[PDB]
Amino acid sequence: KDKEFQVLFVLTILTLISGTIFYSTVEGLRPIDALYFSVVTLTTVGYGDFSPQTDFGKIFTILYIFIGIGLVFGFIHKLAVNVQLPSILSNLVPR
Amino acid sequence: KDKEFQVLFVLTILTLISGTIFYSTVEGLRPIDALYFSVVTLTTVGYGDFSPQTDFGKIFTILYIFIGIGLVFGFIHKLAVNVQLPSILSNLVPR
Amino acid sequence: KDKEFQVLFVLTILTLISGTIFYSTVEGLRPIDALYFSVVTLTTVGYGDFSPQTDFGKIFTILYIFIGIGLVFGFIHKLAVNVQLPSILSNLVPR
Amino acid sequence: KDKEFQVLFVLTILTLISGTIFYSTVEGLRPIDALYFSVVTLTTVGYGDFSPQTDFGKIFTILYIFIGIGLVFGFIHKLAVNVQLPSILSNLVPR
Ligand SMILES: [Tl+]
Ligand SMILES: [Tl+]
Ligand SMILES: [Tl+]
Ligand SMILES: [Tl+]
Repeated sequence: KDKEFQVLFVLTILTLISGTIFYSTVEGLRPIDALYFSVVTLTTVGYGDFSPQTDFGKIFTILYIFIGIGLVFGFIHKLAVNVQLPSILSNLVPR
Repeated sequence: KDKEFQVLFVLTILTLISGTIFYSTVEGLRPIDALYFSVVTLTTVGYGDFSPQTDFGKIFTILYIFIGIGLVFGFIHKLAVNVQLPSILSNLVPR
Repeated sequence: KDKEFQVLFVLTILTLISGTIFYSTVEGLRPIDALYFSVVTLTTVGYGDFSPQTDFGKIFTILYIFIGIGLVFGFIHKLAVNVQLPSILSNLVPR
Repeated sequence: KDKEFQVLFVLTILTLISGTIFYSTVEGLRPIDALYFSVVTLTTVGYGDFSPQTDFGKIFTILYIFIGIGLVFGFIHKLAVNVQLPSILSNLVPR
């Protein structure tokens, strides 16, 4: 459960690293903005304060969403049910 | 079921209070706009009428989404299946 | 299954009617824009071409999302698994 | 499992082709922008860099979201659990 979470954590980080490199390079964003935009994209928030301006960027974003959404939300789910929930229950009973 | 819903309700409120304080303070939003933005972020609507302008804000928003989405949608689900649904079924049969 | 879908269909329509009336009135949108915005909000797309400008509107939108998301996506799911899927399978076998 | 994925893949492509044609034609987008916008809409990212300006476009987008979200996310799920996951597990054991 903990190994599941480790793996999804690593996969998420690698996905976000890929987006940070791509958007910093092709769309010219500061690395911090590239990471932020990658996260806002794959969690489907999509503020649109950054959005790809190049056709290269738009095509990559299509593929990045389709490949990355499933991973991000798998990690969010496991983080919910395997880390946050136990800590919440545990806080419910003094020791 | 009702205690489950109570807990998720409290956790959601606390999460939204955290975002309201942070965005009011660091991003200078009116408290009402900070709450509204927090909700629009964690439900993944993301209009982008407010979005963080500071690097502090962008980093916090990354973490806030990852930690908060799972909680908000747990609460929405329980609110759907444990409160709204019974009332809907109950309205279906006169008394 | 068909009655389930009927009910969720009616509930969705009523929810969207509520948003259309509210946003047309309080935020001054054309009714068509109010419906469009209501749909874009509750499906969490959130383009932000329309977003509430009044505090009344922002508070209503907070509550509307929390109460309406669960309903809309229940309807989308049932529409997926109970209407679209059978028609797709049925198209797979000539008659 | 592979046939399931094939079918959802074809259905997704057809849905995106429909949106590309419609938005290129009625909203005057370049085909590439129409595809990009279709994807950003049905995955619920919704940057809003493109959004429909015509009433025809707004009405179509309402219907497109309701009919298309369920399909897209079915495909993303199957792509997650039926293609990405096995490859990830398989990379975990040298051969
Ligand atoms: Tl958005
Ligand atoms: Tl937006
Ligand atoms: Tl979303
Ligand atoms: Tl969104």
